[PDB]
Amino acid sequence: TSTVRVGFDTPQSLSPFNALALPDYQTARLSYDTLVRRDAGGVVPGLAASWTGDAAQLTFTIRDGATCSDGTEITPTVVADSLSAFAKNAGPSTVVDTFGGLNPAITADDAAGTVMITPEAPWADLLAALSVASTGIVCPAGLANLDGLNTGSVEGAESGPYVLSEVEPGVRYTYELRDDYDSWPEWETTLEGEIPKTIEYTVVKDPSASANQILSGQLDLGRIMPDSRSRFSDSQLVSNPFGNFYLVFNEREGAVFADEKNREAVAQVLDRDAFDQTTTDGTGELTDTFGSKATQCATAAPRPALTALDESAAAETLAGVKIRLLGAQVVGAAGAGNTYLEAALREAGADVTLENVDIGTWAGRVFGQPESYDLTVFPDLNFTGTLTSGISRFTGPDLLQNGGNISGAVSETANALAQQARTATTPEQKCAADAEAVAALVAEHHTVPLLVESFIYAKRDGFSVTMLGGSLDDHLFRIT
Ligand SMILES: NNC(=O)c1ccc(O)cc1
Repeated sequence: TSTVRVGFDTPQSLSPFNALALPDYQTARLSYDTLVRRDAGGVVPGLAASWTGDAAQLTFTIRDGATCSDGTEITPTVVADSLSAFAKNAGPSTVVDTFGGLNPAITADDAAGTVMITPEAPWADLLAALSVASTGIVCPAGLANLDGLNTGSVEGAESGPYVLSEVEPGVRYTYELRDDYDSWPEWETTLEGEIPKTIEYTVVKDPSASANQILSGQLDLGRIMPDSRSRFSDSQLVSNPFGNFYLVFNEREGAVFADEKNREAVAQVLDRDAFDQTTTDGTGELTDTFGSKATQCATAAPRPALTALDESAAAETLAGVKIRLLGAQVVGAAGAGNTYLEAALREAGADVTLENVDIGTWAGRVFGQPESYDLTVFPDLNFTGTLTSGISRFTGPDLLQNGGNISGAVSETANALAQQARTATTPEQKCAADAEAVAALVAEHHTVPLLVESFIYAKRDGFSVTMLGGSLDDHLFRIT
C-alpha cells in the first residue's frame, strides 16, 4: 500500500496566508515548502540551502532544482513575492510574530541566488518563524488567486511535495505525491520507511470517533484522547509534547476583565492540578511560563509568582458577573478543560456562558472577533521555541489596530520589557527580559500559565509518524 489515512480537525483555511489553527498548518505543510525545517538542535535547510545573519537581518540562499507544480523555477523573486504576499495578506498577529512588525524589507537577487529579509527592528524569532507551514512558498499561480487558495488547489501554486486532488469540504482532503519533486529538506535525522504517495486527511468530529476508526481500520493514524490509551498496545502510540496552554482575557475598556480584580478572581478559582487532571489526565506537564523546559529562557530567573487558590474571595468578587467563556475542543477531550473552568466560575456565583467549538471556529473567533468573548483557555503552538510568542499575545498594539495583542491588555511593565528583549546585547539579557515580562503578565493577572499537553497519535501496523526537533505542524508520516 502507498496510501495513509490521517485523522485531523476541520481546516478553517487551506491558504497558508489565512492559517490560524493546526489543521490549516497540516494541509499547508503538504502543499507548500518553507525556507527552513525543524530538526534536533534547531533548524535544517529546506527550500533555502543556507543562510547568514542574525536578529537584525537574514539572507537566504535559495536551492537549485526547486520547481512549482506547473514548472516555474523557484527563484529569489518567487520566494520574496510569496513572503511579501504573506506579510501583506496574513493576519496581523502571525505577521508581527514572523517579522516583529508589519513592514519587513524583502528583496530578491536572481544573480546572487539570495533572498534578503530586514525586519524594521531586530527580531530573533524570524529564522524559526520561517520553518512554520504558513510561511510555505506560494508560486505565481497562487498569488493570482488568493480567494482560491482558501478552499483548495489553484493549479501550479504548490511549491511542496503534494497537490490536493480531491476535496470533500469538512470531510476528506486527498493529497497526491507529485512525480517532479525531489526538493526534500536536508534532514540530519534518518527516517525509516517510504514517503506516502496519497495522504487522505480525514475529518474526525470527535476523539471517541478517532479511536474507533483506528480500531476498525477506517483510519491508519489519528489523534487519541488520554482516556482511549488503554484500548491500544504501547507500540500503536506516539506521544509528543505539543501545545502550551494559558488564559487569555478580553481586557478592553467596558469588558468585565478590564478590571484586574475580576481577572485575579478567575486565577483564585482555577485549580491547576484539577485543570491538568480533566485536560491531560497526567499525560501533560504543568508550566508557569509560555512553554516547556525545552523552550528558550523558560528556566531563567525569575519564576512567576502564581495567585493561590481562594474560592471564598472569588465568590464575593464574581457574584453575578457575566462571562462569555470561549473554549477550543482541543483543551481536553471535546473541550473538557473548558467545562472544568466554566464549573469553577459557576461555583463562584458567576453568570457563565460556555461556547465549546472546534479549533477552526475557535481560531476565527479569537483572531477575527476579539470583542466576541471575555475569557478563553488559549492552546498556543510555540513554533519559534521562545517565550516571545506568548508575550506578544499581551503586549504592543491591539489586534484591532493590526497588532498582535489578542487580549487588548495594557501592561506598562510588560510593554517595556518586550522592548528591552529586542534591544538585548546578549542571550542572557534577552532571557531576563522575557522571564521578567512573563512574571509581570502573571503578577498583573493578564494570564495564568497552565500546562504543556501531549499530542497522542494512535496508529495501525505498517504506519509510522515522527515529530522532529519539538516541531508542531510537521507530522512525518511513513509506510513501513
Ligand atoms: N491554535 N492552536 C491550535 O490550532 C492548536 C490545535 C491543537 C492543539 O493541540 C493545540 C493548538
